[PDB]
Amino acid sequence: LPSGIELHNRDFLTDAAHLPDASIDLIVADPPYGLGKDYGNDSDKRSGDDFLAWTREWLELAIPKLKPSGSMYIFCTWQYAPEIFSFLKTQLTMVNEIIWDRRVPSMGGTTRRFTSVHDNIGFFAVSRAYYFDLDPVRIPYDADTKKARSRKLFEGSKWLEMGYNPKDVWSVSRLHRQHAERVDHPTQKPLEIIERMVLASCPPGGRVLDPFMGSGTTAVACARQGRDFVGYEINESYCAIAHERVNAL
Amino acid sequence: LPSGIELHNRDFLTDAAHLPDASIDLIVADPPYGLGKDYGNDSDKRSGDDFLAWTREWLELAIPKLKPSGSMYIFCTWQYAPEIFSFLKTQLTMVNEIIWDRRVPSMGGTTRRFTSVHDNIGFFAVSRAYYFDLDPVRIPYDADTKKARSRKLFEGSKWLEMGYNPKDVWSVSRLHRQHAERVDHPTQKPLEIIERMVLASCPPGGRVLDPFMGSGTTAVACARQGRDFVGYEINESYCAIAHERVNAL
DNA sequence: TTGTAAACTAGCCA
DNA sequence: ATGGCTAGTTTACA
DNA sequence: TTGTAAACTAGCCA
DNA sequence: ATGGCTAGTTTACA
Ligand SMILES: Nc1ncnc2c1ncn2[C@@H]1O[C@H](C[C@@H](N)CC[C@H](N)C(=O)O)[C@@H](O)[C@H]1O
Ligand SMILES: Nc1ncnc2c1ncn2[C@@H]1O[C@H](C[C@@H](N)CC[C@H](N)C(=O)O)[C@@H](O)[C@H]1O
Repeated sequence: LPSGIELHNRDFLTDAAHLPDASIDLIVADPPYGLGKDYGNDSDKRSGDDFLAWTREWLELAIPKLKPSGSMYIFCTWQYAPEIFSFLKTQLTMVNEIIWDRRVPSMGGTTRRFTSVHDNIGFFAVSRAYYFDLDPVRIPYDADTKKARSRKLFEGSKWLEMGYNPKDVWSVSRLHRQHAERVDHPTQKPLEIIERMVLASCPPGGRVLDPFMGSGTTAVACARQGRDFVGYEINESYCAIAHERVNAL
Repeated sequence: LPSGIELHNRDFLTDAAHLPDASIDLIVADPPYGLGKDYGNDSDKRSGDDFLAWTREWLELAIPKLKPSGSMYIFCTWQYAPEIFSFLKTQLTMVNEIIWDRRVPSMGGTTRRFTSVHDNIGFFAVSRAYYFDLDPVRIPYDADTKKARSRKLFEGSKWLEMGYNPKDVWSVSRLHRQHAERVDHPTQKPLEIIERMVLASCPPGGRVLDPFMGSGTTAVACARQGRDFVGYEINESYCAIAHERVNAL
């Protein structure tokens, strides 16, 4: 693996003390949602107050590892987002709530509620002096859309010439099983949304921590974009896929 | 004023006793977000624990008006949604977190966070037997998309033939000032999303309560779909606009 | 054009 | 306090 | 084709 | 403690 890519097949809650405090620039956290998925383990088989008690345990181990300029993105479901975000507001300050629109809805067969098509991403910061660089994540227009948005009043603006803010709603399809990026992990996140978080909230060459890296999407996003990565995954098969993914760029 | 459609220029919190308990099928609440808007009053000038205390007060008066099959939609901002939704889960059951993608982002000039393009709507129910009808709110395909979505496995299914679930993310654009639906209210909500709430969670002939009706968007929806309405608005100017919007049907 | 899986069925009845 | 019936659920990748 | 407003700037300094 | 000044922010209505 490259220099700052550290892939650890260890339980994060047992091996976090090994990680030095105030040593991480960004935490990309995609922990189990509490939704009953199979990760080769029972991490997602926890529910209710037991899941919320576990979430706080790992968070109180990860927050100290954050530099005074560090930030943190946390994925969760709406079923536990209000409580998770309420706790993290007493430990950090919330900069954004990012809604990942997965375009493809969750299946099941219900007709008594609207279908799940969104995950909740909480953007928190340690202090008001958090590192945020928008320019590498600006989305530039194409020729046609730039012509449709340009006015004499807007001419010369950075949103029109360089690119606009991704906003707090990111419409990106989930990865199909046959998608080129897809690997053998049940909850693989698109590289597009993870790379955006690293390029905007981790200073170039800084260290990013994925307490639960799964298949190493945050590692790939840190290999390219030149950022340092520390990742923990209990599953060995997942840790393997992670290496292969970082050993193919 | 049509029958069943009831408009009041009063404070909801003081006139709550006038509303019989367990008499309302659906509460469509668009309360002040706590963002500093000017409705001719200072109701949106409350903040922090002052706003959440007032939110929990009106919610404690509005909840016992829901009959056992009742439901409630409440708009808010991500800055207070975790706290608001955490309190309501202690009183009611959360069925859904609907994200309104307003398509058009909020303005200001920031480059230190992602821009706001979404409001949070909470779908809470009093009990597990809440009324919910999806057929009136199913979105039928057009000739081109149904051709792209149709497979022999899906042929005959309600979603492909009748229409799909609108999902928990609603991409409806905010109303431009020059839009023909736009009236002189600072935060008018599109009738498309209010009618969806009324058609899915209120039976025809049922009663809808809007404690902060504003320009009367819910009054217009209840009138056009055969639902009874009760609304409150401290601003007489907005109350007037609410009258014209209903009487123009 | 088409097969097919993707973080988030549920209400009855027994 | 608990299963197992049912009708039932979208999009976009290859 | 073009003007224009829409629930959610932010740090600095005289 | 307080404006004011700055560089700065998108779509889709008409
Ligand atoms: N204590 C733990 N330490 C490290 N990893 C864990 C722990 N508990 C669960 N995990 C793993 O955390 C992962 C959570 C996943 N949602 C990560 C997905 C990852 N972002 C991906 O794109 O593949 C699962 O694969 C679990 O096996
Ligand atoms: N105690 C109160 N009682 C009744 N109305 C109030 C109260 N406080 C604030 N309001 C009004 O509630 C409204 C909140 C608005 N978001 C309503 C918008 C409304 N949904 C519309 O589509 O026009 C404002 O117009 C307030 O003037």
